Amino acid sequence: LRNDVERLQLSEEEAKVATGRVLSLQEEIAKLRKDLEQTRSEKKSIEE
Amino acid sequence: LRNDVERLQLSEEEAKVATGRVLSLQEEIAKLRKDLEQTRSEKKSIEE
Repeated sequence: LRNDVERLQLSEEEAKVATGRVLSLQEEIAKLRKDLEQTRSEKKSIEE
Repeated sequence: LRNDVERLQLSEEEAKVATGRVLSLQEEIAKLRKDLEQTRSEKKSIEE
């Protein structure tokens, strides 16, 4: 049981790290989405 | 020790969920970057 506890703590550390990276990449995705929408609007306006 | 194992196994499940999420977010980052690049190129060509 102690060995299992140690291994799973070693796992939870990576759990927290991965959660933080997920949050960061989600924010980056949101920023990229707004940038893409703005570029699409510019392209459309140039079209008209 | 059993309580610790159960809690840390839940955290390990969170680790797996975060790994899947980070992979999906990386894929969406690539997709957004590609869409932005093509939209920029199209708008530049239309403007020219």
